[PDB]
Amino acid sequence: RAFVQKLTETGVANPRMLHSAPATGALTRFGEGGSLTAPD
Amino acid sequence: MREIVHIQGGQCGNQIGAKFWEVVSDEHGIDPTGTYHGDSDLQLERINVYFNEATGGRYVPRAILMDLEPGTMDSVRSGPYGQIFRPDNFVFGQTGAGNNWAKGHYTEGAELIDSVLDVVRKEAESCDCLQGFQVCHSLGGGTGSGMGTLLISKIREEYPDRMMLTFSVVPSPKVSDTVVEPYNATLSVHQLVENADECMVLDNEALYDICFRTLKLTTPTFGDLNHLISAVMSGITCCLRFPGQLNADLRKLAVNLIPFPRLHFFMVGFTPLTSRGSQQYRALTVPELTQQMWDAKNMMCAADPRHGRYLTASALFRGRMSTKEVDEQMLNVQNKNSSYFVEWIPNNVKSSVCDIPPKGLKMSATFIGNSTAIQEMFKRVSEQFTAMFRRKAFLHWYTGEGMDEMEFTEAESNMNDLVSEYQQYQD
Amino acid sequence: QPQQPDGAPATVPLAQSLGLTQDEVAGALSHPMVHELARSLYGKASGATS
Amino acid sequence: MREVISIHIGQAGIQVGNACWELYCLEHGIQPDGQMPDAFNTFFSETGAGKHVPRCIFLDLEPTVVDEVRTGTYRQLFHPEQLISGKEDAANNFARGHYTIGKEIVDLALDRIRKLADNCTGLQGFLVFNAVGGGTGSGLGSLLLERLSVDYGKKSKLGFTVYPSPQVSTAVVEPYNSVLSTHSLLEHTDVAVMLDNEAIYDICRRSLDIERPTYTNLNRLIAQVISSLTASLRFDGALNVDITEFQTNLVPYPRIHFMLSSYAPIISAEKAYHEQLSVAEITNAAFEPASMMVKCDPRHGKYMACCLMYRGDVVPKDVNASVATIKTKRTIQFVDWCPTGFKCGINYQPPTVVPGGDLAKVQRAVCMISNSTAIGEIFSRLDHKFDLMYAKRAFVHWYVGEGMEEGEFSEAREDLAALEKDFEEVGAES
Amino acid sequence: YHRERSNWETQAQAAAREAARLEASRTTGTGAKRNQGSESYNIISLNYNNSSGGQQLAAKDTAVKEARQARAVNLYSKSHSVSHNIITGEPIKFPTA
Ligand SMILES: Nc1nc2c(ncn2[C@@H]2O[C@H](COP(=O)(O)OP(=O)(O)OP(=O)(O)O)[C@@H](O)[C@H]2O)c(=O)[nH]1
Ligand SMILES: Nc1nc2c(ncn2[C@@H]2O[C@H](COP(=O)(O)OP(=O)(O)O)[C@@H](O)[C@H]2O)c(=O)[nH]1
Ligand SMILES: [Mg+2]
Repeated sequence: RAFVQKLTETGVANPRMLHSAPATGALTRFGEGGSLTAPD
Repeated sequence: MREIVHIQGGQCGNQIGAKFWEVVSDEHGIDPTGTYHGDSDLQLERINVYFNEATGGRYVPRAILMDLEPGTMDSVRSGPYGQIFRPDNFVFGQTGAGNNWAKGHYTEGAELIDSVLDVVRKEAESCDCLQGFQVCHSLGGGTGSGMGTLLISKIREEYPDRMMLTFSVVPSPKVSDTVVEPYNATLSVHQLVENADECMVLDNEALYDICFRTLKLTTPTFGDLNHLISAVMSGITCCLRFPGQLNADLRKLAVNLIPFPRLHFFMVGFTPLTSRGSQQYRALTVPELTQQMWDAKNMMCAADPRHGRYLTASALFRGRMSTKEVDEQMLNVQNKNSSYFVEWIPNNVKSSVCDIPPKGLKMSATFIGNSTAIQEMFKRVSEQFTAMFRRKAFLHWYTGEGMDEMEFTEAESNMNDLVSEYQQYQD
Repeated sequence: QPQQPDGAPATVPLAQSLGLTQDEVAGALSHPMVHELARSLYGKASGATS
Repeated sequence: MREVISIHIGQAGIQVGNACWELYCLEHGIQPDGQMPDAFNTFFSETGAGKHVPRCIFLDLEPTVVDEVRTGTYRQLFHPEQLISGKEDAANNFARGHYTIGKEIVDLALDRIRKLADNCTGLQGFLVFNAVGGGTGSGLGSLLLERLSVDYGKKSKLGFTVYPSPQVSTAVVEPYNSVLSTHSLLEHTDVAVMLDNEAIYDICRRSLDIERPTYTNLNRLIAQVISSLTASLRFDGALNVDITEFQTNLVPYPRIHFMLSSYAPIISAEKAYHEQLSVAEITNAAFEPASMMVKCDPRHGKYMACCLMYRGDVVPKDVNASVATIKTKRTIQFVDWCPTGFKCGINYQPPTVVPGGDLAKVQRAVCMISNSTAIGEIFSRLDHKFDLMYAKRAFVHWYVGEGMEEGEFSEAREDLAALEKDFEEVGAES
Repeated sequence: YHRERSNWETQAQAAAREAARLEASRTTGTGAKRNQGSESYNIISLNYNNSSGGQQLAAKDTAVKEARQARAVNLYSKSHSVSHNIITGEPIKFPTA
């Protein structure tokens, strides 16, 4: 169950973007409008 | 793959529902955080009946919590097994019904019913199949009584071919924490008799009597009363969640218990209740559970089973046991006192066996009784209603919210019509 | 989980028990065959564990 | 959120309000300056950082009591312009507080109420405190309840009014201001809680063993009645009974809205000697006729409805049993049409004790508010003294010349005649 | 950046304070004060709870057992007069298992 769950939650549709596998993003946050990124 | 959607209403339903989800989560091995840490493979096989799969392996209950004042949801969210519930299901009012059946039905219920219907449509349409709907509420109150009965009206109009199992706690003769229980209960039953497919009748005085005379508790609390309800509520769904030699859904218990559409008020009881002193001397055996099953003290209704004949009955045994003495024991009670059973229905009792007993018990059984003795608890509600309706007591509060005095009479007439067809089968 | 017998050997973990390399354990999910396995596991919604 | 706004009118209102808000501070740990060292939201609104101000106004025509609060032990607690004063008092006249001198001050009162109503998120009711004996509590109290009904429709109002005693009175125009104030609170005040002065003097004499009780000692335990009534809102309880719970469950008829008051455990600090009373004994004490806050015997009348407010460690079983034992008692008689009229409000915080107060620490307490037909003799006793003075037209020229017309005195009297009439026939068996 | 960072910090601090007080009320037992059972043992299955109340209940049960053992010793000792079984010559001992 953990095996299948981990493979399903790490699975991706396009195989060529898997090369990055071997900061969160704005749309994950959906808030902190003026606080996206930081100075310096 | 077939599921039950649970709806809790008001002060009573939220506390009863929180104890109900305390037991079935312990049965299926979900910790208060949410992760499955059970130690049985059969627990995980049927999770989808009561829990949704979430990310990270978490399970959230398929429950809708609704009320009209936010006091309950401060208490429910703060308790053990309390953070597993979805906050989107936490739909709340602000005014509070205040023990008024008309306030929850027409005035402030109406703005909240459109909100509670969207989350039911969100939860029922999210699955593949529905076994039915399970609701626990009160009749003497106002928050779960007036608002709950309109919810049953709209959900039956939208989903007409699905089961409706209601655990309604009725006003009590011995105890009474309110003044307008006969007003709210008579209006609730008049809305419930045509809409609810089946009904479990509960009361506080029978639960207090079980905790006192049978379970030997010196100072029982509402938590003790809600635990007896929770064991029975999980006992109805025993064959759904777990395999067995006999399988029975809510429709299996529906078809064997109502000869006619209007006789859908049952009385329930949980069998293996014993004080701590005599547990080692008592031999937990199928004749012992059957003896306590038909006993009048084990019933969780105000109706005395010796006064009225049982029309139909159901026994839901849990645990590894032989069906022969299961069948023979209910055969024995049909022949020992045949006057307590109806004559024109043969094989009055339905039996089903589940092979997974509850936690900490080797054997258990849940009893469902369709009895004509349940007319007597509705008469006392009707007797107290006619005590105050003839002098128009507390009626100006009800007519303020927009309900006329006319539909108190069809509420009165259908209460008297419901009991009148009960005595015609007792003879 | 059954309790281990007394005088247990205290067995070594699986990865370098069976001899996995650092490249394999780093790129276990990056292999195309593992990606196809994950795609089929996603496709089998509830029958993946069957 | 659950918020309540109380209004205190007249000399009795402010001095009760000094005593009641004294108890509300120590219940929530509020220091006298107004700084703590989520339950506080029902009575205190936090302003800025750490400053909590009461949700009440103190309006009085006489400036000699409001400045005592302004220089007393709670100067920093109240908002500086939340307390309303006047240049001259009504001087025991209902006509002055209603028409001539009450009109200029009442417009400033609604401005404070409207700003308090806008600040609170959800307002649940009004607790009005006034004395019908004096001019300011009667006249300005009647006008404030007149404007609050039109401005805030269908919102609940709780009336804690001090009626004159049959025996002990402090003024000769006590029945005149009481009769006229009764007409205003009949159709405007949703709940009237009966309070009497020397009935509490009897309670302090025989239970608190205070040989020389004062008005401050009277006001301390009448504050405990208000706190035990509102304790469901402030703290979590087994069976919460809100304000809107209370109206629809205690008044059977729209004009029968008068209820009695009783607080069950009353023991002095020395009189306790480390003992506790069970639930059944204090429930028997609440229905004891001499333990009530007004001088009416319930044996003559019959209990139309009842309400029990329990505090502290009370299990739900014995309070249900204590209801059953009271019902089987023959001395307490109930009306025939109401089979079950009791209530259970079980909060799980014991009532606190103020430092230096007469009341001792108790684990459990009962606040008993009950509708009964025994109030008919309460209105008849004020009617008996009023008819003696009105037949000779004594103490009337002050009322007539101050704007008020003569013919409305009979209009207020005939309403008490109707209020005496329907008390007899509703309690009559059918 | 300071302005909206302070705004989001106030929002998250309020949310975290609410979550922390709910978690504290959960772990101290104040939450669901309506629903805990008396005597700290499971009503349906006669088994001790996994809490300190259950541990103290087990301790009280052991103390009651010890007191009953003492009373049984007293009754046996002053029921038998001699250190000898009357029928068969045998030692007299307090029966335990
Ligand atoms: N129980 C109690 N009664 C009080 C208290 N203070 C005043 N009273 C009552 O009030 C009556 C005196 O009339 P008041 O209502 O105080 O007069 P007022 O409100 O100042 O009105 P004006 O004199 O016209 O300004 C007395 O008979 C008392 O019964 C108090 O602190 N406790
Ligand atoms: N078994 C049980 N009964 C309850 C509980 N809470 C309230 N009741 C009963 O319900 C009646 C009043 O219900 P009420 O609080 O008005 O329900 P509401 O409509 O949601 O406000 C009382 O007589 C109680 O005996 C509970 O947690 N468990
Ligand atoms: Mg004055």
